Parts: sequence; C-alpha cells; structure tokens
Amino acid sequence: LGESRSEVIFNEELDQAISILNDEQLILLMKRCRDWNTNAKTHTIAQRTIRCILMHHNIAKLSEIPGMVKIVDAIIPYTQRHFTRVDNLVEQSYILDYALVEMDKLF
Amino acid sequence: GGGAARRQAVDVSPLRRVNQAIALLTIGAREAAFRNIKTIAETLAEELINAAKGSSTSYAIKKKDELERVAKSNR
Amino acid sequence: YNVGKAEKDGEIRLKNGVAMSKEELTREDKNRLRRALKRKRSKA
Amino acid sequence: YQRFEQAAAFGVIASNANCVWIPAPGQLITSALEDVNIWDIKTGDLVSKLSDGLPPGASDARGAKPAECTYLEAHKDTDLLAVGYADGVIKVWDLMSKTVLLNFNGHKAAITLLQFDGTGTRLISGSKDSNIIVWDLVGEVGLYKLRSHKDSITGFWCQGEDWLISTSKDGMIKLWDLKTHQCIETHIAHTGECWGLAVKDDLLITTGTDSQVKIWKLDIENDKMGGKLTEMGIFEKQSKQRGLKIEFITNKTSFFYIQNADKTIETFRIRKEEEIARGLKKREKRLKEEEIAKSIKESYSSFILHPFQTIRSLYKIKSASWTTVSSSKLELVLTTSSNTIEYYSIPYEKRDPTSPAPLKTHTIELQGQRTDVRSIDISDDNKLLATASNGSLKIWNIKTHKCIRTFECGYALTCKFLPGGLLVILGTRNGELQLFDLASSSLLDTIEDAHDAAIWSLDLTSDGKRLVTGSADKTVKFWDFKVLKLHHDTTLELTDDILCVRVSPDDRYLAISLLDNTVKVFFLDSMKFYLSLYGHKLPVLSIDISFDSKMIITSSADKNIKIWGLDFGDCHKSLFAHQDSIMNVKFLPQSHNFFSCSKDAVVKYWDGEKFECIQKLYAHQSEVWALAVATDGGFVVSSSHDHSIRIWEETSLKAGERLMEALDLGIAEIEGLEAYNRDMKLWQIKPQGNAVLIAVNKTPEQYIMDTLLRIRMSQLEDALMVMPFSYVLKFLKFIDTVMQNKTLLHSHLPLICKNLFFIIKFNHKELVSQKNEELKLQINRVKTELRSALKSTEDDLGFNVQGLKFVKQQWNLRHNYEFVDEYDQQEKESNSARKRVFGTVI
RNA sequence: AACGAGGAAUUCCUAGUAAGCGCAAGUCAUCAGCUUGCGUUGAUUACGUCCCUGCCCUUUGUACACAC
Repeated sequence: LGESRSEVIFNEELDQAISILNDEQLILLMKRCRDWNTNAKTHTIAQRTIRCILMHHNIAKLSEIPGMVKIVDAIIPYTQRHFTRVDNLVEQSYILDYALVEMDKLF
Repeated sequence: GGGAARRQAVDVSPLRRVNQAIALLTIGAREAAFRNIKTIAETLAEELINAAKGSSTSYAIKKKDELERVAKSNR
Repeated sequence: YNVGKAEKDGEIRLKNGVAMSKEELTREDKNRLRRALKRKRSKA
Repeated sequence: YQRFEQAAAFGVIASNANCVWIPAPGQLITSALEDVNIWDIKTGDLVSKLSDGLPPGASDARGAKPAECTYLEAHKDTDLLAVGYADGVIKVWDLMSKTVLLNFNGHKAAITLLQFDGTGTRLISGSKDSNIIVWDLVGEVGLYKLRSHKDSITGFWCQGEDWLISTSKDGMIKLWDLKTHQCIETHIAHTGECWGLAVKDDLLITTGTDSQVKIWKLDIENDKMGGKLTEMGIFEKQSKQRGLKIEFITNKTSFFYIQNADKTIETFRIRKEEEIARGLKKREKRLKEEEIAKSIKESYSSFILHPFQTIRSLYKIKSASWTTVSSSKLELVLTTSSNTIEYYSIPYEKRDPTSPAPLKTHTIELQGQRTDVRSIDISDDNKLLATASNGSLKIWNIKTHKCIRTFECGYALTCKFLPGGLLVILGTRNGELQLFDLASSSLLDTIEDAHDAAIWSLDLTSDGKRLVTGSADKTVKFWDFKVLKLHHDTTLELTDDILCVRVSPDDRYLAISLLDNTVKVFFLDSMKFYLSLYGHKLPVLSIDISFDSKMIITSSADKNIKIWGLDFGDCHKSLFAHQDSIMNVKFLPQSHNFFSCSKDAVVKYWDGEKFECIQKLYAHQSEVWALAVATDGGFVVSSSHDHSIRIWEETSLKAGERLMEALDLGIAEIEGLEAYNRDMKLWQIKPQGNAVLIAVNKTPEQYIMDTLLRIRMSQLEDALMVMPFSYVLKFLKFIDTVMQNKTLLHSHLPLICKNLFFIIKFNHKELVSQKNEELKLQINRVKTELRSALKSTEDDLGFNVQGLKFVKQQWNLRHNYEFVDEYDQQEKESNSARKRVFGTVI
C-alpha cells in the first residue's frame, strides 16, 4: 500500500497473484483479513484486500465456496462501524470550511 | 535549580494583590507605632493617606517598588 | 466475533487481532511472548 | 590464621585445547587449564605461560571456579595470540613481552572458534551460543554481531571483507553477506549435526555426524538460491564416529585431513584435471564395455577424491595441525586427550605414502601423568609422589617441579612412602602390593594375592615398622618389615568392606571404616574394639585423627564432615560442606585445623575451634581426587582429575512540551531548506541539516510524527491545550507538509485528523482573527487534501459493505431453505439465529 | 545583680479553627507541682498542584451497549 500511494488497487502484478489465488487460499486470506478487520488501525488493509478480491473473482463462486458465508457474515458489521466513524470524520472536517468563511468575511 | 537557585518573575492574581495590599498597610502602621508616642489610629491614618497619594514616603509603596524592581531585574 | 486463541498450535494470536507463527519470531521475541502469557495466566 | 596461595601446576601439558603450531620441528603452543604453554618439540622444555597475576587464593580473588582456556589461534605477521576462555572472554597476548594488550567480552557461553586477519586487524569469534562476533583489534571495540543460527557454531570460514560461511551444531550451513550485513543463503547440510568446514577456492567440504562428507561447489553468482552453492557429491567411509576438523594444505597435488574423535585421523589427496581426464576416459571405456553417464555423475565424488591414508594412532586426540616439506613428507602435530603431544610424519613423492605405517616421532609424555591421579603423597618436605592407574608412579621434586623416576604398576589405588630407605609402596585394584626403590629399579618385592579383592587403604605407624592394609575382601591385614621383605602376621576378618584406615601419630588407635555408614575405632596394642562411631547415612570415605589423638575427623559421601571427640566417643560438631561429595580430609600436622577436598573442585580450609570455613580455594575444574599436607611446612599438594597438580603455600520533560521542542526543530529545518530551494530557483549553499535528523536518519515529518505518536491519548488533549499560538501556526505548516507526503498521511490519518480538529476548535478566535494570505492558502490545501483522503477511504468502505451483503444474500436465496407460512418460517428463524448468553442482575 | 518578648535547629496548624478571657467540678483507672468540662470575644493564609521529599497503586478494558 505505502509504495502504491503514488484501475489498480495495489501493484498490478500483486493484483494478478490475488486474482489467480486458489479457493483454499481465498479462505485463508479472508480469515486473516477478517482478523485484521477487527481493530481499527488495520482496517484499511483489510478493506483493500477485500475490494481486490471482490473485483477479481467470480462472485457466484465466492458465494459458493464452502464455509465462507460464515466469515463474510462476521466481516460486515465491523465494516459498518468503520464506515460510520469515517463518515463522522468527514463531518467534523467541515470546520475548516467554516473558518475560511469567517476569515474571508473579516478580510 | 538543582542547587543553583534563582528568582524567576511571575505575575500576580488580584486576590493576592488585595491580600498583599491589606497586609502591607497594617503591618506598616503596627510597626510604625511599635514604640513611640503615636498610636495605631494616627500611624494608620498617616499610612493610608500617604499610600493613597502614592507618595513613596510610606511603607507599602516602598515595598511595592521593591517587588516590581526585583521582577524587573530577573524576569 | 471476538478474537480468541488460534485453533492451530503453530500460532500465537493476541487480543488486538494480530497473529504470528511460532517460526517467524526471533528467539528473544519468543521469550517475551512467553513472559506475557506467563503473567496473564498467572493471575487468571 | 595464615593464608595459602597457589604456586604450581604440573602435568597439564596439553588438555581441553586446540594447538597452534609455529614453524621454526619448531615450537608448539598448547594450553594448560586456565593457562597457555609453549615449548620446543624436540627437547620438550617449557618456554612460557600467560595468566592474570593474582593467583586463586589471594583474598582479593573471587569465589568462582576459574575459566578454562578453550581456544587459541595466532597471527605471526604481527605475532599475537588470541585466546578465548570458557567464560566467553577473549584475551590477546603479546608474545615478546608476553603481556596482554587488550581484552574482549561479548559472548555469554564458551568460545569455540577464533579466526582472525591481522591484515586489517579483524577478529572473528564463534562461541557455544550461536552468534558470531566481528571485532577490530586497532579500535578494540565491538564491530558487529551476526546471529541467525540456532544451536551453536562449529565451523566458519572467512573470506576477505565480503563473506562468511558458517556451520552450526544444528546441521545447517549459512552464507552471510557482510555488506548488507546479514544472512543471504541457507541450506540444511546433514540430518543430524554438522561439525567441520574446510574451504578450497573451488570446493567446499563438510562433514556430517555419521561419516558422510559432502562436497559443494561455491561461487559468487547472483541468483536467489542458484549459482551460489551446489550439491556435487557425497564421500564417506572414514570411520563410524563423527569427524571434527578438516584442513587443506598444498605445496602441486593438494591434501586435506579429517580429524575424528576416535583413535584415528585421516588424510586425503586431491588430484588434478589431467588425472581427472584420464579417469574420465578409462571410466568411459568401462561405460561402453546416457543413464550410464548419470551413474558416473553419481560416482563423481569418489572419482575426484582419493584416500591417501590414515593414522591408527593411539587412544584419543583433541587437535591436529599440518606440516609439509619437499613434496615427500607430511606431518601432523597431534594433541591427545590424555597428556601426550605427538609428532607424526609420512613420506611421499606426490604418488604414494611408500610406507607400511605413518611414523611417530617426538612424543611428549614425560612430565604428564597421562591418566588420572588416584593418590598423592608428600615425603620429608623435599619429595613428592603421584600415582595413577596406568601405574605410572611419578616421583617429583617440588623445587624443580619435575620428574625424577617413573614406574608402572597397573591400576594403582593408594600411595604411601617409607622414609626409611626412601622406598615407596603402592596398592592396586588387584590385591598386589608393590614396593619400589628410587635409585634402583622399581620392583623389589612385588607381593601378589595379598587380598582376593581390591585393596583400598594402607597406613604405617609412626616408626615405619608395620603396614595395615584394609581391603575390600572385608578383611584387614597387618604386616611387618623383615630385613627388605614384608611378612603378614595377622588378619582381622570383619563383616563388610573397608574404605579407609588410619592410625594415631602417637600410635594407639586404629580407625577402620565399613561399607555401612559406620567406622570402628580399635586399640592398636591389643585389638580390643574400643568404640563404634555411627551415623552418616552414606559410608565414610576418608578418615583423619588428630596430631595428638584428641579428635577424629570423618568425611563421607553425604557431604558432611563430622568432628568426633575421641575420648568418650562423642560427636562434637557436624558440618555440611562441599555440594558434591568429599573425597578426603587432612589435618595440619601441628594443630586442630583441617583441609578438605571434595568431588566438585573446591578446597576448604577450616578452623577447628570456631568451626567455620576460613578459606575457600577455587583452583580448578574437575573432581579433586586427593590431597596431602607437608609434615611441617604447611604447603599442601592437591591433585585432581583434570590431570593437575596444585601446591598451596603458606603466607525529564512533559508531554506537550517535548512536542513543542520537536516542532521547533522540524519547522526550522523545513523552512530553511525551502528558502534554499527558492535560492537555487532564483539562481537558475545547503543550510546544514541538523544533528538529530541526520543522526537518527529521519526526515522532519517523520520526526514530528514520531513525537506525536509517542504521546499518549490521555495527555493529548492537555498537550494541545498547552502549546501557545505561535506553535499552533507551526503545527498548521507541518500538516500542510504531510499532505505533500500522502503515504505518511494515509498511514496516520486518524491521529492527524483528530489533532487538527481539536487544535482548531480550541484556538478558533485567534485563528480567524489572523489575516494572512499564506494562512488562507494553507487552509485550502489542507482542507481539500483531508477531504480527498477521508473520502477515498470511505468509498472503499461502502463498496465492501455492499458487496459482502450481496454475497450473503445470494447464498441465502440459493442454499438456506425457505418456507411459505409466516409463523412456520418465524419458528425456523428463531431457531437458527445467534444466541448469546448474558448475566443479568434480576 | 540578673533582665527590655528569646539564636541555630526542629515540631505543630485550615472555621466558631489558631489565640485571648475567666467560672465550675474532682466521678472505682490517671489527676491536685494538676486533669477534664463549661461558656465568652474570634481571625490572617491556603482550600490548588504532583514540580520536591515521600507513600501507595495498576500495567489481563472483561462487565454488556456507545465511544475510546
């Protein structure tokens, strides 16, 4: 990620590796991805690997894969928590817009 | 200061200013009538008049001048 | 889904959701994690 | 209350050590215990030894067993000797003044290998615990540490300034790059434990643990695993027990030797390409008379290599070293386990040994007991007696520290001397007393069948007229001198074995142990069974009685000296000492003070009236076997299983505020470098980067971010409340800069955003009262970049949430069974939903 | 003839508190070289901080949301 902060998500060859992963390794990757999704300091990494998977596999297959909708079911609610907190942060970030208004009006 | 003590200047808050004011006046008149023919009423009247002038012949104004000088020295 | 101890043996998994294999730790770190589990289960 | 200090050490010619040979046969370095020794081979005469000045025994010394000297290797171009002691301490000696010039202590365990290039004065050390240190002798500091092995280090070969190749006691070989300063390559070598490593510029030869030597090809190619190390072949058939040391040598047919741990040693020749081509053609003609080429590729190893010969030397060897001459003689210096240092030579003409056997020259076995000392004796303050189960009764002069006569008597057990005639007596684990002369031959009257078992203890009365020999036949026999033969006269047949006997210096009591934890005390004059002392829970091993027949000292296997008073037969005083076991105890010849030597290498000196260990003596590191005290002088001679003879002679800031200081430094470097950028752009001199940023090698944003990161969340609101307004302006510039460095921004986006919004809500009145077009532009940049960051992160989150819900819904409407009746499916659902238990107070 | 409100050091002290002023009792231990009660006039200065000298404490969110 850090090197690819400058339609890709990571470096493209890495994306190809994730695209041609096996089913068993997809299960293992999503197990680790759910684990890192738990805390809120590694959620970005979890979200990016998930998005790379969803954009590079057959979704009917991903739904089909045995013993995975268990994992998916544990993955949604923490991502809603993160979504709500980040949206709250956009919300607080309109302060700067307020201060700019006040400063130009003084000016 | 670890052994090397030194006076640093700080500002003072009005309840402390008023408490100093009252203490300075009354200590000045009590020690000015410690042993004389004067008494507390007359020495204290002397002091309150002079200090309200600010005229610097009086106990409390001398001690005030001292303390702003010491701050002025090592701020 | 809370996170608790990993169902293999080859891993140690902490509470903040980070998991580490037994192999890929340097020996001092294997020491220090043994110390941490020592005192934690020493109370509980 | 005098104190004793060590004065001597004999018989310690070479042990537990790795020899370094000096060409002039020339001189040779071995180590004593705790000590080095150098000597000429052909004369066998000691030159020098190196140690710390204060001996063990001066009261300044520390209470610990001294460190054994476990490795040593030299540099003749600078003529220094780097030795390493088993406390993992490295000492370098000058060889001219024979003085230390510096020391080192970096390891923790014992040191295995020293290897060093004085060319740049690089010193390399590999200890028992797995790390390799590299040092500079000129700067005498620690350069660095290479650590990735797991068990130990057993071999490593340096090369130049670039590479190490090391092998461990767990069988993997590791190549280390010294530039990037770290491991590069690793290969498991043998199944068990690999031990030896020797390098020719082509090929690398290692040993396994069961006589499989393996042959790699080495290079400097730059593939990942490829190019570097490759797996040419397996040669074998040295012995069965594993080898330890391989060394190459040349003149130019080259040779190398494997030193094993058995009695033997092997030497091989390595051939040349002409013989290689010849054998190739001969083998190919055998091939013709494909897969057959695969077979010759498999017999590669035996094809190239060649078994030159062996030495079936004697019993056991520690170390070995090469010497070549004339292309017709190869020579091995050979340090054994037992006290011998032998020279070996072999003729050859680059074709053949031309000899039925290797030749043994120049042994050194003269002043070394060559086995384990079983007993000691002192004689008239001039004369010393050392006996060992090789029989090698070595007679010594103390003041010359040197041998006089040596005999042989089989598995000797106990020594004693006769001042009358100056004739020594010994006894063995077979019942045969052997009495020897000193000027003449040994055997004068070698008695046999004196006891059907091993004899154990033997003493003579204060005159020198009779011999009491207690022996494991459960019998003691009493013998008299006739004129010079010995005649037994009477036998006492007890019930159990005898483990010690002594008689009073006034000649009245006889003390005889038993195998039971008991000792009997008899009247000598008529054999009357005067007393029986009881109670050690383990048998008595050694007995003393006083200089004047007042007390009896008994020392046994359960580590407790007991002091009995002899008169009524009482136990004065018990004394737990010597964590292993006591072998013996002796009195001073004058007074009630006594020495005691254990099985765990301590000599403890007691007062017999306060009953305290006056002194503890920490000379050496083996089971002490015996002790004897001078008849007058107070020097005492202690002897122990390390083949060793010792003589003791008688003589700040607050969080928030540290953020402000970091903020000052960071903003200073940032704005200075910006002004310099403006300067060069106007042109078309670097303002100096400050010490902290340079020294930690941290860019300014990383510095300020690290101080912000270290601060804790309970102190973050207070800290940002503390700083004044000028520092807030600096904070805003810093946030602008990290928006320039996006990677840092997305790394620490919550920290930055929280701090920014708090510091602005708090300083809002100032902030709008400031009018600066710089500040407006800064706020536009910061606000737009924060929206960009937060917004793209959020967009990830929305996409993931929708997608995972869609995945689950799809799987539901294909797999999970569906009903039609509303109540029926409600029953289904309230079955299958997650149930979590919870502890309510009612 | 000794004395004109008691040196260095240390101790004690936050509201009917410090300090003054007298009256009364004498209670199975203690108390008359005195001890406990009872009223009467009645303040100056802090009421913050862990910076100093110390003194404890926790370093396993675990209890159940939400947040951190």
